[PDB]
Amino acid sequence: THSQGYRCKTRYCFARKFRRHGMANLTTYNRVYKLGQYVNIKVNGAYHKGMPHRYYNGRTGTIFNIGPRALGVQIQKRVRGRIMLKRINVRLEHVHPSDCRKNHLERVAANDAARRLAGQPVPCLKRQNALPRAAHVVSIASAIDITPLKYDG
Amino acid sequence: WVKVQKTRSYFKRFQVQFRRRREGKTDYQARKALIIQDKNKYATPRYRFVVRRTNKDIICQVTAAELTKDRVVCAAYSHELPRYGIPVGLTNYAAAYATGLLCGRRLLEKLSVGIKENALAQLYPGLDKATGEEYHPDENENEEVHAFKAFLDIGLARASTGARVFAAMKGAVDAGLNIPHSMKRFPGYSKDGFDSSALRDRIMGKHVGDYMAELKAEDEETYRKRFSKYIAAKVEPLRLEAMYTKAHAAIRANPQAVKAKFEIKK
Amino acid sequence: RASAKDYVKDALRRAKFKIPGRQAIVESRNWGFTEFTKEEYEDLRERGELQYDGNNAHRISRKGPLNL
Amino acid sequence: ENPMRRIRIEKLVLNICIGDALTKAAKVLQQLTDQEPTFSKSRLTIRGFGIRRGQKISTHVTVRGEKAREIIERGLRVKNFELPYSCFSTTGNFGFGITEHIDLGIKYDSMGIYGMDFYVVLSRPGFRVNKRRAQQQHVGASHKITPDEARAWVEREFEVVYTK
RNA sequence: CCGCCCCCCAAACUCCGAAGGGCCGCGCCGCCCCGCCCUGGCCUGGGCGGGGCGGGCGAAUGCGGGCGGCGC
RNA sequence: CCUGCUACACCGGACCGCAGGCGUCCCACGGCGGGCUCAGCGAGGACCCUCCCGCGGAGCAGAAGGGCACAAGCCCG
RNA sequence: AGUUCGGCCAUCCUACGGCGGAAACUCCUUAACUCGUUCCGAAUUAAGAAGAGAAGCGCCGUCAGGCCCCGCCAGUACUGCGAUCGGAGACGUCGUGGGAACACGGGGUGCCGAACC
Ligand SMILES: [K+]
Ligand SMILES: [K+]
Ligand SMILES: [K+]
Ligand SMILES: [Mg+2]
Repeated sequence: THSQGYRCKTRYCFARKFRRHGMANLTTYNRVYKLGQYVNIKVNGAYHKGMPHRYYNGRTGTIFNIGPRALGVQIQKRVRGRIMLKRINVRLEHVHPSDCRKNHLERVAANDAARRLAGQPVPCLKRQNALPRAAHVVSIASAIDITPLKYDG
Repeated sequence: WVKVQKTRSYFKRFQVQFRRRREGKTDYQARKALIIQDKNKYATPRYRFVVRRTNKDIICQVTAAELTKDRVVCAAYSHELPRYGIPVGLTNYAAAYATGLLCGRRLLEKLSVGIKENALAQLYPGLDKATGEEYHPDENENEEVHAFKAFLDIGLARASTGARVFAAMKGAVDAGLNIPHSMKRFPGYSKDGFDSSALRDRIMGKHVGDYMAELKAEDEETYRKRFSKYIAAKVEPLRLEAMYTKAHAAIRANPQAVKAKFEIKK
Repeated sequence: RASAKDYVKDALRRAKFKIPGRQAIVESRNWGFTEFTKEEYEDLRERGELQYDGNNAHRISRKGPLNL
Repeated sequence: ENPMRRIRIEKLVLNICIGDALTKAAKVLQQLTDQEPTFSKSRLTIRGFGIRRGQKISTHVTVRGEKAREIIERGLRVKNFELPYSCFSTTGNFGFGITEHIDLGIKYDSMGIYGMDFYVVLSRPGFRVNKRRAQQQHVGASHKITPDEARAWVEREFEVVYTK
């Protein structure tokens, strides 16, 4: 290393994606954020104010503060045998709403929906890790006959 | 012989601009500073006063930006002004003032339909008998029901002293809308006092009537060429202030919009 | 060409003793320094569909502006 | 045949490139157009050419109107209504230049003699679409002026004969 | 000078891009009401609480867990 | 103290490892608003001027990497 | 079908040929006043209605360049875990998991939302 400034080792991660330079689209400022929400951190390399350190690129956290211009996010960070809860202040161009609990809200809505419908017996609503296949018949009227081939060189 | 600038490598790396930037219809630097709002104001609507001019017409609109579009809450087009008694001269300084007055009155009457106590058209009824003086509806400062607040979005037009964009804003203020502004860029201001009589002259179309008066004096052959539509509605250049004053009163009374049912063709 | 076909493997043998390690001498099915086999190249020339550069041979265009 | 297709004279630029001769030169353009002319500064330094950098080198003025057309029938009358066939650019413009400036008119040479470029631009009605601030687009390819279209127009309006 | 082919290359070249890693989530939800106070044109929001209701334990495998003091 | 690489796609990772930089410079070379578009090729014009196309091939104090076009570059208040 | 304001930012771009216009948008006409051009009403600001589908714009076309999807390339390149497998080594092999890219051939060539005629 021998040199460890704030933006060291950032040649590729802070660069823009191919044919995606210039100003951010205006959805970056029309989204509504709320206390307790989950967010992803992704650094946009063209916006230099409130730009988080490279350690936080690609982490997921929770909103603790809603300020006039920036958001406050809590990140769990491992330090040498313990986890630390870190708090940072980041401007809007580097935050996106996160879908880490999207799958869980769809299931909770679907179980209460399928309960309301009762199909008179209640269906099994636990997730199932893929089971071994059941017994079945398959036709061998038309079967292909293959074999190893000879070396060609 | 000569190197070719548009190779297939030039095209592969080319990034297109936003569709409405390629068409030269939107500046996104100014659009970002209009719709921005503090994040502890989570989903409160924010409004813009949009004034656009074309050849043959002047448009005003009140608008709120949403995620995937923006809603027009109200709009007034100056081609409606023929019904209130203004037959010719649309897109001049007076016609821009009247159209902003139409849009402002129409919006406040739309938000006060049914409300009995302290409705937005009784509270802040605007102004009467245009003077061309400074006025600010948010000075009244009712404690419990504030004035409607909007911002002037002028787009690609130049913000010169005496542009028609600012006249249309002025008629919106005189109908009761809180639009923040200063008197600079109006006719009759000298950095040491703003004199309102000079501003009432453009408002009442006085510069138009003096041009016809002199133009008829020397070159009456051009007077037919220059103002043919004025002379076919038989409005003579001495009754404009007569004609504009009646028009404003007929606007405040019935701001409501009557929809022209229409038939198209491909 | 055919008048040299006998003596090329003798000259490749000479070069092999100047190079470290184990080397293999082989004869290819291609036509010269081109990319088609002799039989493939022969037929393509037989019907017309094969382009010619200077010392290299390509295929019919079949793409882009028709003529002009 | 079509109106909105007719060619007209867009503008005429008089350029004088050369201590106080530029002051004398500006008055000459001043008393030939009734316009304050401008002054250009030097991009580089060429001790071979004798100009430092950031310094008053040339002068020029743009003329737009029926005035432009009159000054461009006295400039040709000097050249005897004669123009090179190859003096017409790939984009519909042609130029020329005189050596003594009193060949448009006799003036007491006080202010000394000078020599100018006459560079003429033509256009059709519609070229505004590429200059206006809002909704700016390139003119269509057919609507532009080919050099063959430019020759047929000036010889009809003027009487130039194209020594080849 | 220009256009098409073509042999061969890069730790400080990359339009493409793995295996492999990393961070987060996997039970309490709905629906109507009522109270308190910076934010909005407003009869707007947002936060913290109260009630009345319907519900309800929603991947596998293993297993009890957390905090401090003094010191080598 | 700082950039790129060594470093094996989270973070971290050694050498008297590789190629280099810093102890300064600027009341404007700073803040804000408005306007404008650069490098250049091609084609023209008396012994700098004009048009056209122009994804930045320019510029942004000084290393290296990244960033930026009705601008973060240039000119004016 | 059209105009103003937008979302996503090329299936929407670039080049060259076409075809259209009742309305709409545009081009267009003018220098009294307003304000403006390192010079210039070119731009821009003001004031207008004689003329237009020549442009821009909408549409159609092209063994068009680009862009986008699919198949092939290929269980190949490379790689996690395990081996008292082979080889002087450099390197390769087998068991058990994951799995590209270039090239190549066919298809395609903006849609969604508020207000007004
Ligand atoms: K650390
Ligand atoms: K050997
Ligand atoms: K057209
Ligand atoms: Mg602005």
